[PDB]
Amino acid sequence: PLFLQAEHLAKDFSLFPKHSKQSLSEEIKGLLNDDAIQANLKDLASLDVDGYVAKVIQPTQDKGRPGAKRIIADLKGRLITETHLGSFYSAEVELNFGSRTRRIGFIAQERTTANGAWMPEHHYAACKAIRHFAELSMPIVYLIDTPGADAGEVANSQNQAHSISKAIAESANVDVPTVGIVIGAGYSGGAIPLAAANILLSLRDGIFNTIQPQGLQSIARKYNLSWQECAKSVGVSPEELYTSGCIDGIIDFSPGDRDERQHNLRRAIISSIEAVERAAVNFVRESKDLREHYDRSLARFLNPSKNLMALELNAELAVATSPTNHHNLFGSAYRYLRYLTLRSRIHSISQEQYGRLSRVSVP
Amino acid sequence: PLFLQAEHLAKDFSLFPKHSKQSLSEEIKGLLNDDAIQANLKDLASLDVDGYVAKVIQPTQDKGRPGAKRIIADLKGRLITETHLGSFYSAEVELNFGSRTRRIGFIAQERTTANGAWMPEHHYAACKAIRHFAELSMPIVYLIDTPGADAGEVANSQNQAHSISKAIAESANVDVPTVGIVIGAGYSGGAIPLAAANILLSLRDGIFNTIQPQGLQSIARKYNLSWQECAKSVGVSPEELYTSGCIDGIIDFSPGDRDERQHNLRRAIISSIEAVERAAVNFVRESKDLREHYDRSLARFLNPSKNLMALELNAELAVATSPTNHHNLFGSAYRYLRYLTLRSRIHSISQEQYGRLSRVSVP
Amino acid sequence: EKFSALLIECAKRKLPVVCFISSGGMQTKEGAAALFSMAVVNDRITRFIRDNELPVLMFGFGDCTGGAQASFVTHPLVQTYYLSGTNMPFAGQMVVPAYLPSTSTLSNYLSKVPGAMAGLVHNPFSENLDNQLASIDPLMPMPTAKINEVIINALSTLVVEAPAEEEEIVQNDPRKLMKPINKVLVHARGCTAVKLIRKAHDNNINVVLVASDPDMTAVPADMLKESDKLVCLGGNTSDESYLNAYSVLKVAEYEQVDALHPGIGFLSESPQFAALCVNNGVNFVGPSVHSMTTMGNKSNAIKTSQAQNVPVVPGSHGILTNAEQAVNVASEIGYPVLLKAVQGGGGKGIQVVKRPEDMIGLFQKTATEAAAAFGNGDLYLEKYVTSLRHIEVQLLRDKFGHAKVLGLRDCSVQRNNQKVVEESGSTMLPDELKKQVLAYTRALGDATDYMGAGTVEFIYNLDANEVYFMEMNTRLQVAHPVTEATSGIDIVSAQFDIAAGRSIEHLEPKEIGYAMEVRVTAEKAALDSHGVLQLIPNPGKITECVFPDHPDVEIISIAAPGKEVSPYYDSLIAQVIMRGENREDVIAKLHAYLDSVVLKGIATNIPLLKLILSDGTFKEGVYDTNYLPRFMAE
Ligand SMILES: Nc1ncnc2c1ncn2[C@@H]1O[C@H](COP(=O)(O)OP(=O)(O)O)[C@@H](O)[C@H]1O
Ligand SMILES: [Mg+2]
Repeated sequence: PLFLQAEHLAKDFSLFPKHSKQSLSEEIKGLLNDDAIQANLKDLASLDVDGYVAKVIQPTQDKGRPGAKRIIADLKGRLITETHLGSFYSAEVELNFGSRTRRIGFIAQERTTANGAWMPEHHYAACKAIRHFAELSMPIVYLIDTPGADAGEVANSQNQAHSISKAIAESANVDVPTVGIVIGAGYSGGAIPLAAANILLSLRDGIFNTIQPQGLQSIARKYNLSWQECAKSVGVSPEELYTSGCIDGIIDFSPGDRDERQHNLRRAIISSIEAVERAAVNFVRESKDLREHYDRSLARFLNPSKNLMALELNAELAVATSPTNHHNLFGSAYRYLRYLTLRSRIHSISQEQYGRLSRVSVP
Repeated sequence: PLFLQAEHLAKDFSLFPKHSKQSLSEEIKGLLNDDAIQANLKDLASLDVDGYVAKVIQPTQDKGRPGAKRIIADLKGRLITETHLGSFYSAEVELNFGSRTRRIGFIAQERTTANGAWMPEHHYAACKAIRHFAELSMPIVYLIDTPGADAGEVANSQNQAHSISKAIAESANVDVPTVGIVIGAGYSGGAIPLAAANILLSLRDGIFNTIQPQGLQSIARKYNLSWQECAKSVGVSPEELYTSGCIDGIIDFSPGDRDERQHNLRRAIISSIEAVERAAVNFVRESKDLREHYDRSLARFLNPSKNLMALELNAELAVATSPTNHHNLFGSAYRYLRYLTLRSRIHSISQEQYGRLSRVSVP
Repeated sequence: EKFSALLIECAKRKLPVVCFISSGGMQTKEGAAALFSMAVVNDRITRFIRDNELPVLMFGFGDCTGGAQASFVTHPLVQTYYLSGTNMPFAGQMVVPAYLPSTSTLSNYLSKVPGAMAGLVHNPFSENLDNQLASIDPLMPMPTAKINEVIINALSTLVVEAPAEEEEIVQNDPRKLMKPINKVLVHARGCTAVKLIRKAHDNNINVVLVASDPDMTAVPADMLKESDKLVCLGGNTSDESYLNAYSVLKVAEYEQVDALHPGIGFLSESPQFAALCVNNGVNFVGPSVHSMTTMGNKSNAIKTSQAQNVPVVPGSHGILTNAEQAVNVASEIGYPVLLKAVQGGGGKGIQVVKRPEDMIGLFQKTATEAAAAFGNGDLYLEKYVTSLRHIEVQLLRDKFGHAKVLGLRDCSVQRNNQKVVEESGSTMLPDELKKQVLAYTRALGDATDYMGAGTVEFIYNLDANEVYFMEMNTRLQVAHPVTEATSGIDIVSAQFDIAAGRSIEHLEPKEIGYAMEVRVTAEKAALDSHGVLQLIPNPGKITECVFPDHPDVEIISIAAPGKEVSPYYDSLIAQVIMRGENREDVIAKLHAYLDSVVLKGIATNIPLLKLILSDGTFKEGVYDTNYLPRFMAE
């Protein structure tokens, strides 16, 4: 069955990252190549922690940095509709793919309000947009730029914990191509529903980490370090994140660019979404067990039992609430491939794989 | 083999029209009842040709009658896009279905430009719009109102017939619920790409006919009648069209009403789209061959064989222009249902079945 | 429908498709319904290339205009062609308001205009056409390809798949479906269902019974075993139950039945219900659909009788057009005359017209009676014979061609056309005219290729001493157990042998004694507006009902103690068929048996039936079809 095989094949993919079939960033136009990234890894190693912080972290501290709406507007597609409240943006832009024009959904953390910090009603608004784009057969592009989702008293009183996990559940299981692109900073539970992608990119001067560099200060007090040293040690650079497999590509684009690097953004979105779609078509030819999964998923829609239907009503999730707005077979390939993508960039080892440190001359 | 099966089923369902499951006229909420229809047949029988012309023909000719955009605006939904292109008017509106809002596509013949007379580029726009809604899984409400498509010198120089043949081909093969609603006059080959729907309705004072009633004057000259006599003899009232099985019911609304009856148009649309979707789910429950047809159509998208791939390039048709924009299993059910209803609207007999006239006492 | 049928034969056999299309447009004289043909045929060509790949050619010739041009001919996947000199605009001269140039209408000038065609071909009939067109305008675009060049290039570029051995054009043929019957669907209620359920036991066949809500607890349902099935159709009336053909077919498919007996009444005589079963491969117990339409269409039944040298009841012979036509045919026959509905039967809409003065109003009137009753105002005229016998002759025939004619019946004691006292012989019919109707039944049975049980009806004019064919029953007739006795041949068992694919050559029709049937019906006596006695239905619960066991009477019945006679259905509660040596003995035994029979709770027609059997004129056998309403007034 698909569920048993989905963990097995992603577990096999985690044994050997380098010669895996998951590499789609070789085919995408508008990225920094391996050679450019190696030269910058020498520069990041030869710089002190202060020079690392100025190259990587300080450009996302720029308060005048072009917003997530403005980055979407510089695609020069046809705006159909936009949904906007606070630091949540979403849009529906009909972009020219070369062959024809196509509606692509955009869901974006907008930094012009609260620095990009989402409340519970923004995660529920993102869920509403994720449901709509699934039903309406539209590829999604996530834009990530936040200090993290708001963890305050009103957030937890409004149940931020359930709103975040509902958004991660619906994003993980959405039936259209999702391409995350880190356009500034991405941290923790506020960034991971939007970083749940078939391809996750960054811009040239973005950041992506577990929590903000300054939030490592509590851990820095244990070892008598600065917070800056901790962020340099763990590597929050797009180049070190590419090397550690966290992101697929670094787009040769910063939000302010006015030359042919502003054209790389559009080309990277078009050739990311075409690469994710080609990968779904190849996997449908390869897998008979994907066909069996589509039958089991569609058969419970044909005969909705009271126990199954009641849990779906309580949850209010992205589901086939119409036969016309039921997903296709390739929708089930986008949920499966998104799992493989996210699962092959987590690694863990056993107690026998770990070698012991020397206790000799350490009393 | 669904192609063989649809002629078998449609022949079976046309042998006894009244007790067939092609009768969806009970479902739609906002239609006139069969008693009011029987009472209107008694009045149209007892009236003369001038009383028939006043009741039926004169309100569809009325220049003070609300246009396609004014009718769509007074559904009171949220318009998302518009495309006014001469006598063509495509649109896209969110309607409330009670459980949630839904995108419903529109393609309408606008009487406030060229009287609703369509040109070649309006048929090519209707071709494109029908693919565009299919690629986005949006149900379509067609609005019929025309003197017929243009028979002029400019139309035939632009290859008028060849634009309509493609428009009927897209409509017949679209992968979303299609509802037709006659909002004025449905004459000739200009009315049939829109009237090729799953459920063809009419407003209370609409008309649907083979040509405009003045065009019957040539046949009236040949047999020594008036064109008004030929129009009543043909039987062009919504009541007579429902009796012959051309249409699936008469919506209790006329474009100028402002009582309780203005609310019946959105209700008739909601209950029509819901009725086609419940009927199409019931067809996927009971047709195992609808799976085989979908898998054979899917296998062509996986491996486009050169002889049909070249035909699809030259023909430009509504196909899977992406794995994401590939139709669902219920998409093939709307094609199937649409054929069964179109094929049970037509009816023919045999030479053995036809009752021969008397040769006796004929000079 | 012909285009869909052809594309289906092409999809089955893997044929390339060639089309030569010429049209003035869609047929406007077929109503608004004709428009849907544009989308039907275009969809079948769209689906034909997208599911079956085989190339469709469209050679537009002559005038190629209207909806044929505006759909399938110019469809973007077909290879569109035109002959030289073809007129190809969107609509023709009948619809077009003003002149259209040959640059926008003639296929020559449109040949080089992009997307108009894959080529302009030569017109292979009009010898000098291209030189005649070059003399009109030398700058006109000329044709280049031939129709043979386009066809040889279309055929030679395809993969030549190995052809299967040729089959015929496969149509609805019951003879293929006729296989041994061990489970049968019985489409009936009442005494007809009891008769068919009894015959199913006697032939060792399981019954699948279908029924309305009053009839789920009827006597035909009680007669079933644990191995026999009963299925709910729902509702009270015929419309909610038996007349739903799709529910009955879905039961035939669900139970996987070996055959379907279409019963009597409801949909029994409809060739549409016969075709519906045979489309889905379900064996129809009775004639072919061809035999049902030939002898069910009243004009064609007369025309087939005329071809077989069988005298018909004199009339219009086809269907009347108008009141002026009705007057002229009536005058030629001589008044009074009949007006009858073509989709009639059961005496419905049969008007007698006494005069030309009456005929003008009575034609318009009876056209409204036919149009109200059936949805078709079509009248046809027949000669009103005032002194007649309704003689009817039972045919059996197999698929091999043995026309075993069993014998005649006389059903002249009838009330509002519905037969009441029916007999195995006619006491006023000469043996020479009996031999003529026997020969005419064989001629009709063989010349229509008839199967199963059938009954041809004759008017035996008492004034003229002549026998005339009226119509035919293309199914089982309620009067049948009278002929089962006197022929020595079981009619339903012979029909179940025929519908199992067996021969009836082995049968020997006899003339065993005499027989008579009284239809026992639940009706009370009541006076009309002038004081003449009528019978009208008495519904209700039956409290006591005894039919004593007697060897020379057969009882088919739904009456028993504690059963109710439903108001939604007919008052027919039993058929009592007496047998005996001679006619006086059959009358006397039936008279004595009707007094030994008891019915309570309900009223019954039996006070009238006893008095007809004690009438001197009936005992002598001297009467006509109009005897009964005269005798009820006495
Ligand atoms: N002019 C007539 N001559 C003879 N029978 C007539 C005439 N007019 C009406 N009838 C009635 O109709 C019969 C002919 O068959 P019909 O009653 O029409 O059959 P059904 O109604 O069972 O189809 C005649 O036997 C007679 O009872
Ligand atoms: Mg009769």
